[PDB]
Amino acid sequence: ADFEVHMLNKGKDGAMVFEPASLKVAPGDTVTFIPTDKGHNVETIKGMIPDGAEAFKSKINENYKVTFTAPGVYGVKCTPHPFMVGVVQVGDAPANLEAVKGAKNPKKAQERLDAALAALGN
Ligand SMILES: [Cl-]
Ligand SMILES: [Cu+2]
Repeated sequence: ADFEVHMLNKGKDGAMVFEPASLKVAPGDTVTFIPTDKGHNVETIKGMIPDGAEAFKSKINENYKVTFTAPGVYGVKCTPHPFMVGVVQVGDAPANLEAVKGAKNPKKAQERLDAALAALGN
């Protein structure tokens, strides 16, 4: 299956956001990150992806597609916007949950990550 995540200045969930900011996918599914507004990108957060997964980074304004196969949670961020974060999860019972959950990001960013993990049923 293929999914889209849009990058927005303001969305359903607030300002500088990925929409949706949480997505549960099956191994082999893809996500394309699509700028709806100018000035955003996506990159994996250091330490916040599964073993077996590769880090990634897009260019500002780039439509950027990633295939997710390794099970677990994937923390993503937009480089210029400190609170603009999200989580993609592959499968159930992610093994690296604490890499995201126990992290020490700015409160607004961390709340967004934590709410994403909670919405994913963790
Ligand atoms: Cl593009
Ligand atoms: Cu952004």
